[PDB]
Amino acid sequence: TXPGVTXPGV
Amino acid sequence: TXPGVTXPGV
Amino acid sequence: TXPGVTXPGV
Amino acid sequence: TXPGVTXPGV
DNA sequence: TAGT
DNA sequence: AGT
DNA sequence: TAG
DNA sequence: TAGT
DNA sequence: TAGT
DNA sequence: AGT
DNA sequence: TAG
DNA sequence: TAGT
Repeated sequence: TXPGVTXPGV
Repeated sequence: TXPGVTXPGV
Repeated sequence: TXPGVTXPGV
Repeated sequence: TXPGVTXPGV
């Protein structure tokens, strides 16, 4: 996720 | 930092 | 730091 | 001393 | 007293 | 002086 | 009473 | 935010 | 450096 | 850590 | 070469 | 599978 907590997605 | 981006500190 | 130049940390 | 713990002296 |  |  |  |  |  |  |  |  995020970053942070990529995306999703990418 | 955070986490993220601990604290600081700890 | 150190001392000298505490820790880090403490 | 040092610095630290200048020189001495200077 | 000097002088990180 | 030495996130 | 930092050295 | 810390602790010679 | 410690510490999602 | 966060199909 | 995250912060 | 993915991409601070």
